[PDB]
Amino acid sequence: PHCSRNPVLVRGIGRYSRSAMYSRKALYKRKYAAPVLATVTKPVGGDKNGGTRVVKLRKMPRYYPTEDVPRKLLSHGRKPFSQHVRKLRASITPGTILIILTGRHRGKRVVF
RNA sequence: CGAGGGAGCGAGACCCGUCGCCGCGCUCUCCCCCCUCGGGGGGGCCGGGCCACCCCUCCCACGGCGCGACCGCUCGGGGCGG
Repeated sequence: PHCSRNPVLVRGIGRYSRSAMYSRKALYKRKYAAPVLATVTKPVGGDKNGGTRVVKLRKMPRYYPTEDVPRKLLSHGRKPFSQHVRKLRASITPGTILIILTGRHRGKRVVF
């Protein structure tokens, strides 16, 4: 698992080229010339009398609602809050004295 | 300031992915170096010739200078008729 072979000048633009990546990644010399009804799917279990029963994993629902909503289109761009990139103001640096305005400690001075 | 649309209503096997695009990151090749919360970063693997970086010669385009040939206007000398 190598790192990125080319740096980034700006967000979304490669540094050298596509061909310089062909040379840098060494795509040359990296050529890889590479030219039911009988069996149950996934049951597990047995039984004592009569043989071994076949269980069903994730059985069909016992109840169906009268109507349901259709699926969405995934929005193509959404990430969870944990995956978000954290921002920070330049003036906020460790050791800086801060003024808290909204909390019950209103107008108080605090070390960051 | 706004988000306004919703390409799964199957039985033994998903109640989901994603199309085109710039690409990139890695691996089915090999390594090395740096910083250590294994990750990140960096150097890469190799020959080639076009655009073209430093010296040369061709064809064309443009402008200027000089030379030669042809068409034109006009200033004279000579002869003819007037």
